[PDB]
Amino acid sequence: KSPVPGNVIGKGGNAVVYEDMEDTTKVLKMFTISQSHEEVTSEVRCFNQYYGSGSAEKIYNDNGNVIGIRMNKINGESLLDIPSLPAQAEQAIYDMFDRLEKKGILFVDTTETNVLYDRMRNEFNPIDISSYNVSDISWSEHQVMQSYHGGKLDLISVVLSKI
Amino acid sequence: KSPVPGNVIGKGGNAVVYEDMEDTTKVLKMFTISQSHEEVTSEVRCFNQYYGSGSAEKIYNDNGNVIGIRMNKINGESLLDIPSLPAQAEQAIYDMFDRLEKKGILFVDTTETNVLYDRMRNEFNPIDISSYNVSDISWSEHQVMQSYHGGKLDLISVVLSKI
Repeated sequence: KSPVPGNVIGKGGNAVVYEDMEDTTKVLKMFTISQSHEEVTSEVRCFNQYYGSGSAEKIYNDNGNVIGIRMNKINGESLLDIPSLPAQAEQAIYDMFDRLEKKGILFVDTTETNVLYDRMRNEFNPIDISSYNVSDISWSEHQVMQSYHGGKLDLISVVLSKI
Repeated sequence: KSPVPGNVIGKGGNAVVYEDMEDTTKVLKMFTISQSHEEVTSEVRCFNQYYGSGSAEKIYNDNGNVIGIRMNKINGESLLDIPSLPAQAEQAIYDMFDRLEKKGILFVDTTETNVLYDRMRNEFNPIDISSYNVSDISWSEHQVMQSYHGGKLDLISVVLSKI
């Protein structure tokens, strides 16, 4: 039943992403510490909403607790390592945001590190997808739109700088 | 009483880090979605354990839930943007790991983007500190040591490459 991790693909403050040795088209995001239900649910939801139903599923242990997420290995190379981009990439980045916005996702982590560019298909693929969330208690609409807009223009400006 | 965010300093899958306009020596890590008690507790613990008691405190809403963390603004420039390092930096990176290991922290996120280098003091300062954790729920000692070691050698090799 268990997941079978291969080499390390990525790292974050809460998980380590390994290859799935059982399936070359998937990766295993294994959490290093217990996550909230809302956060794990949202991560899966957002990923499936962007990449399609079946792109991410929770991984459970025998106790029925969530230990990670099995998700599609995303195509592309890290935008960090791509000093130069073709002109048609401008449209590609707008396309990415358009798609996220239709799904109602207000993409949070707009840093270059969190996006891959597939030069062969001219597409930008976000890696860790999460959304801003309005709560009468933490985030207001205004706060959210302001931060969302700032991040989007930022990532766009980064893309425009590489053309 | 509220936290007063300034400009954006950083972004992640679960939070946005803003300047604290009330205190130049602090930053506000505001979570975009609810976090588990263990994870937020572990984050504050690790941060205080590395940088000293009082380096990080939780920020609460009226419901008594945690909406973010107020923490010391760390000195240094992002290692990503530093193409070249002096020779004495080799010792500095080993110093960082020594210090984390004494405190019992098995630093997880060893990527360059998660570390700052203070060239003036020749020090490496980790940003998002979290530790591997052995659990009957998922991670074995062997799994943990193997991944911990890999990350450490990886970050070290990055540092050595810039010298």
